[PDB]
Order: sequence, then structure tokens, then C-alpha cells
Amino acid sequence: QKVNSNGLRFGINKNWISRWTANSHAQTAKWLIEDEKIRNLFFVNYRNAQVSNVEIERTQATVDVFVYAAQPAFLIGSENKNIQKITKQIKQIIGRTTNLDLTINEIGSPMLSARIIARDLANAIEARVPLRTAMRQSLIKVLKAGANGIKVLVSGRLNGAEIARDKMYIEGNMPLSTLRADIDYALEKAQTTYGVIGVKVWINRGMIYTKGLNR
Amino acid sequence: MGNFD
Amino acid sequence: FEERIVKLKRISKTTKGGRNMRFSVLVVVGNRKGKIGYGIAKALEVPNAIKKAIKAAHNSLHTIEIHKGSIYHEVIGRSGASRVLLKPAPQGTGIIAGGAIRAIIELAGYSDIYTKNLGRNTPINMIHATMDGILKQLSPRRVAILRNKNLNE
Amino acid sequence: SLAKLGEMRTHVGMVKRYWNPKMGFFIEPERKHNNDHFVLELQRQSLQTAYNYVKEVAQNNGQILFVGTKNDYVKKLVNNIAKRVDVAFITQRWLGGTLTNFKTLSISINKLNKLVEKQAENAADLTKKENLMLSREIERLEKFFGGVKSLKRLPNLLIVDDPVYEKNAVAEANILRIPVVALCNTNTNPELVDFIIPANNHQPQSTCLLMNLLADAVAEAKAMPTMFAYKPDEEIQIEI
RNA sequence: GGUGCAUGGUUGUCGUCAGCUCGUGUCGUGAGAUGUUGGGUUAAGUCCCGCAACGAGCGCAACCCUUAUCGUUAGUUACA
RNA sequence: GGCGAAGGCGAAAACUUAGGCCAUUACUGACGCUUAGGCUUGAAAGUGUGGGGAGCAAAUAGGAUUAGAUACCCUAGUAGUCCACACCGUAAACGAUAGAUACUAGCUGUCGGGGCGAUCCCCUCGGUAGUGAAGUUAACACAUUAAGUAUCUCGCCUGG
RNA sequence: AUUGGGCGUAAAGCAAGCGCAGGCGGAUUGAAAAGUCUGGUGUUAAAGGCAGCUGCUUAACAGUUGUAUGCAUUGGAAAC
Repeated sequence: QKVNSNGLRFGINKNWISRWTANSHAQTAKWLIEDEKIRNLFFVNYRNAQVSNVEIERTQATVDVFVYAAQPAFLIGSENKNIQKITKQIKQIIGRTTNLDLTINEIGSPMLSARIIARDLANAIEARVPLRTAMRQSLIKVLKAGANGIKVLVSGRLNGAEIARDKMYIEGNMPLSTLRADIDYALEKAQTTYGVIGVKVWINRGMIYTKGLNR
Repeated sequence: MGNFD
Repeated sequence: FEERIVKLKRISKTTKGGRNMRFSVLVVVGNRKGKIGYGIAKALEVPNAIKKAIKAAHNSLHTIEIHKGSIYHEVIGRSGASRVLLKPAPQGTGIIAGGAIRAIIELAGYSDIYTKNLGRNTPINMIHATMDGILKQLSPRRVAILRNKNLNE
Repeated sequence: SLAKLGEMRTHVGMVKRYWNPKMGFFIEPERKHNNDHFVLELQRQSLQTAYNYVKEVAQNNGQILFVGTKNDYVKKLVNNIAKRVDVAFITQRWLGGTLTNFKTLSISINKLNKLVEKQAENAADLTKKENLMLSREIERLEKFFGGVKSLKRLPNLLIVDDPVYEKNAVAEANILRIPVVALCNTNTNPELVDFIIPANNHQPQSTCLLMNLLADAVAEAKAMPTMFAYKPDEEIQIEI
């Protein structure tokens, strides 16, 4: 019905995640067709570390994966027993085309990033959690960080079949008249034996001064 | 309520 | 306090498109020491309505007498032709009343009373009939003072 | 003396043929003027009882509120008096939802104080629009609920010129068992109000001296110099 | 390959519309009403007035980019 | 606004009559009320007996037009419609609101008597409404003129 | 539906009136005590209601004891 929240304020007022440029229709086609897959496969299996995002920097046959993990201890493990297979699998998924040069750094305030929240909610959905209890736990976690208004919506069944109940949430400051609100939005499609469930999280990150232009 | 308490 | 829910009703409003439900829950809070309240809550989430009704009943507690866990006189309550029988009973005999009536009398900290639930017995009607049958109770000493002659009658 | 009959030469009659028969004990037989006249002796006794009662309760610093919402004259007098002495007063009408809950007043006064300190620390550094708007809401809210910011407890007694004229507020006082004094004219119920004061408001002298006497009672109850407690000087004021 | 009343998303849509609501209080014995209601004032539930309504969210106006006026760094392969 | 128990009722002149209120220090001193049944009255329309043909109008018919018509729009037109007598003995005959009895805040109305006195201002005694109190009905609302309170009386009602 | 119903809007007041028998009952005085309750006696069976006890190797079954309203007769009640 409406345009994506991350397709309106992102790209003209919000910092990008994938930042790369080179000659088009020659090699950047492979870049575009490969970076999305590697980013998705990072989240597919490595949910233990609860990484937030990886910034991709593809400029003249080099890539710099800016890894941000809330709990990089899973990646570190013991005597770096996990980074070896991580490096080897990124090498396999990237081939001999470009350098890897992965980095390790802790991300500040990952709670405001709904991507990890969407990942946890999808894990809960595929773990057969009560919906109300999951929503209450998400509310507890977000109020622990003291964030702004949060909207957690669900599309699909309610642990049943042939949906026949009502649901409607509008909570918290979500201003659209002002373009200085800085609200992010994440969506995740979790799978269960009865179908697919779409969890949507809108998170307001609060107003800050001198915004309206991308940093 | 004659007295105050 | 027991916080036992006594009723849950599926209600809704009609629009030109869909139908917006606001199903309600009615609960009673009673410590069995003489503080009784009833609260209703209309919401969209069952636990939310439950907690709202619980809090409303907690703030709506009203004091009642505790005299040997029984009324010292017979009385016939009535709330719109919905009459309730309140005939005092001996101790150690057993409670003979309706499920809502038994819940009300137990949460009130009372003993066995010969009752009967006739007339319109809608849950709210039952609550009204019971409260009318219990709000008119007095104190025998006070009733004695309210007359020229004192007899503790 | 207190509640003397010297000022009670124009003190009877407020309305005609709009009366409650349940108020007949506090009044004297009617005249051709059809004004509902008041007995000046039972009124004096009730005034003395109310005076000593409020003196006793406010000597222990009981919370007292003022509600005077007449057109211009009694309202202006209440404003001047309640501004002269540091007392609580609400000279405007009642929209409800305030007296019922202290929680409905705590947040209100917190926001009021926050806006006051913001305007004290703001010097049009933001745009003029926001500063002017904030000052406008401050003035608007303080014009009704702005005369009372010194209370930290529940009210204990209320003063109203006419309960039916402010029945909503009376309802807000009916939930609590606190007493209340009122200048009942002829059409009130002596069960929702504890203190019955048979008096009129069609004359300036009656209502003005009643309000001033109550104000002096409250002031002297707070260990303050006496102004009008036994003075025979009848101050002359006309409705204007 | 069927399965879009098993579905996620997606779309134009009433509509760029101002309606839709959260809590608290009052009243009803409940469906609920008071806001959401009336006079002004706007594209507008923007506000005022009266006002059992009170605070708050939602859409709104300001926060984005061209245009008019000027200043500024500012130069060709522009001015010449 | 009124009369009469409910129908129903207005140009006037007259004929006999009741009922209706008020006070009644005068009169019997219990003679009171209701009441199965029976009886009386009982709108409008219809039936039979002669005027009747002013109008209206049933039976209709014509035109119009309905994909539509024993109707709709208009016209020609029929017993009846009015008067006197027998057969209506019937209805939202409803105040959708049984009768009678006595009592129960208060404000604004109407008139007749009573007075003050010019009617006019006022109130008393009776018919007559509205606002509105308690109380009650689920509410509507009734609201001392109740759809209130209680008693007597019959009649009715127990899913359609 | 005599405890234990209503008859305006759910079905529930004949169209209304006279209206007999009959029903109800305005205060008080006298009597009968006619109705009423009480007091005495008797009538009220067997089984069986009620409770104590009894043989039922507790238990079904049955038996003892007193006991279930009510009626006749006799002395009253003045409240109805």
C-alpha cells in the first residue's frame, strides 16, 4: 500500500550500507549479483553472533567487509577457531576474484537496528513461541535500551489456519510530516510447517539536530 | 466529619 | 485475593467494511476478609483486558461486614425482578448456590447460606442482585440504637 | 461581632419561584417581592459554626480550595484577595478529571513547572513561533489551573458561591466524604453538601463580605494577622 | 505443474482525505457517550472560544531538492 | 377550550330536561362501593321502506402511459352521500395507557365561585396541562391530573 | 404464581355505562363466641412418614417405643 520506509529516508538523508562504484555493465553486474547473496548467506547460518550488518566497499577490484557484531565472541570463539572457516567460506563464495580483508569491530547501539530484532523474532516464530509473549519480550528488550516508539506487526496466521482474528498496532512517535524523525524499518519472512509469516518492525531512532542531509 | 485527621 | 475471571464476552462493532471486535472480560477481586470489587475491561488483547479488569476491580473494592461469615437475618434482594434468596444457614452444612453465587459468597469470606438464583440471571444481573441483597445489611446493635428501646434486636 | 446583622439589611432574596422546598428550614416567610428571603439568626449560627470549623481544620494546614466563577465583580474580588494572600484558588470553571485523582494533578503541575522553567531559560533562541506558542499555552492553562501550585495533599474543604452553578465540580466533590461550604440560594439539596449557608448573591454586599470573611478565616488559620473577624466596619461595594 | 479467503511482500484505491485512536475521569445496570460535539479559522482532529473533558498518538504545516534576490569558494574546453 | 361514562357535538329563534362545581352552622343517620348474568347507549360503513339526482363516489369506462394496471393523472358516470323508520350492536370504540378508593416535593397555565376589589395583583375551593423531586420500569418516561404508592372488583394473558 | 406474576411500548382492561345475586368493608357500646385459638377427654387402624432401640455374622428386611396434620365433646377469650 505504502512505499518502503527504508526506501524514502534512506539514500537521501540516511547513511548507506552498501557503498561502491565502478564502471557499469562490465564487472559491477557480478558485484551486484554477488554482494546481496553473500550478505544473505552471512545471516542465514551465522545467527549465533547476532551480527547487525556488513558494509560493502567494492571499488576497483577490492572489497572491504565492515563487520559489525554485537557479540563477536561467537566469531572469536577460542583461539580463533571460528574465524578460519569464516575466512575459508568467504573465500569460496568470492573465489580468487578479489581480496577479503575482513575486520572485527563492536557496533554501538545495535538495539535501534531492527535487523537483529527481526532475526530474533523470526527465530522465535520458527521456534513456536506464543505471539503475545514474544511481543512482550520484544517490548522489554527495546525498553531496556530506552528507544523511542516501536511498531511490531505480524502478517500471516496466528499459530492456526484460515485467519479470522483482528490485529492493529499504532504505538509511539512516528512522525512523517517532519523529515527529521529518522525511523528505520525491517521485515523478515520466517518459515513454519504451515506456511510463511512476515514480521515487520518499525523503530524510531529519535530526533537529532542538523539532520535532513546524509552524513 | 467534625474533626480533622 | 483470588483474581478469578467470572465472564468473557465476544463483542464487536460494525462498519461498512470489516467488523472491529472489542471483546470484554469481567473479573472479581475479593480477599475473603470483607473487601470485594468487580471490574470489566473492553480491549483487543486477552491479557491486556485481564490486567485492566484486575486493576479496575482492585481500585473498586468496597468494604462489607464479616459477622461469623453469614448474614444474621433473612433478606430478599432484587435487581429488576431478579430476586435472590438470603436465608441464614447453620454451620458445617454445605453451600447450595449457583456457580457465580458460590464464587461470590466464597470470595466474600462467608459460610453456607440457603440461597437460590431465580429471575434474570445474566452475570451482571447476578452481580446486581447479590449487591442489592447485601448492601441492605445492618448491625443489630446499631438497629437497637436506632430505636427508643435497646434490645440488641 | 462575627456574622453581625448590620450588613444583613440587603442580604435576602436571589431568585423568584425557582426554589427547593427542602431548603425551607433555613429561610423566613416570603414577601410580595417574591424574593426568597433568609432568616438572619439561623444563618448567623451556621456561619459561626462554619467559621470555627474551618479555623480548626486549617489551623492544622488542611488543604482549602477556592472556586469563584461569577461574571466580573465577585470574580475580580476573589482574584485580588487570593493574589494578596498565598492561598489556593481556581477562579474558572471545572472540566472534570482533576479533583478525582491526585495523579491527574501531579503530571499537570510537573508539566506546568517544566514550561515555566523553560520559558525562564529561553530567550527566543529557537524560532519566535515556538516561544510565542509556548507562552500562549502557559497563559491559557494558568488562567484556569494556575492559581494552585503549593499543594502536595488532597483537598479537605471547598467553597462555592452556588453549587448548582458549578454542579460538575460538586460531583467531583461528591465522591469524597470531605465537607464543603456553599452559599445555597434556595434550590440545593442539604445532603450532597455538609455546611448549609442560607444566603443570596443578587446583592454585592452579601456575597462579597461572605467571601472576604472566609478568606480572613483561612488566613488567620495559617497564623496570619487578622483583617475582618469582629470589626464593625461594613465595606461598601456595588456590583459592577 | 494446481494451490492469492492457506499466504508474506507488492500494487492503484477512498486520498493527500481528515478521519481513526491510547490512557484517565464522569455517567449507563451493560452495547457505549463525553475527545469525535457546537461558533469561528485553515488543505487539514491547526488552534481559539464555550465546553466532562483531560493529556497523548496517528495524517497534516515546517525538516529534502530546483526557482526568484544577494553574498561566498570558484574556473574551462564558460565570460573573452 | 368545553359538554357526556365512553359515542359524538358549533347559523339562529323557541320548546322539556338532566348532569357539573362551590359553601351548606339545614336534612335521614349508614342507607357505601363494586359486581357473573341481564339491561341501556353505542362512530363510520352496509341492508330493506319514499323523496334524492347539489356535489362526491363506489360498478366502472375513456384518454395518457406503464416491457407492467379491476391502479396511478384527469374526465362521463352508478347504489350510497342527506331526510323520516326498522336490520348496524360492529372499529387505532386507543390515552397502544381497567375502574373505584385514600395518600405522596415543588415551580409555570386556564377558567367558575369566594373574596380584597375595576377584570387586572393575590390566593381558597373544583375541572383542566407543561417543567420538574423522590421512587420505579431495561429504558422510554410516568412523574401528587402517575404508567407511583397500597386495598376491592371482575376480565384477560402463559411461545409463536 | 392463595408462599410464588403481570396487564402503555414484549401476548395480556370486553366500546362504555346501569347493573341483581353476591363480594368487600365507615368509629364505638351489650351479648352470644356463631369463625378463630387454647385447655381436658375421646375419635385418627395394620403396614408405612418421623426419631430412640432391636435381630438382621453393620447392610437390604422386619419389630418395639413414642410420634405426623386433622375431627367430636367441654370452659373460655372480645382482639379480630
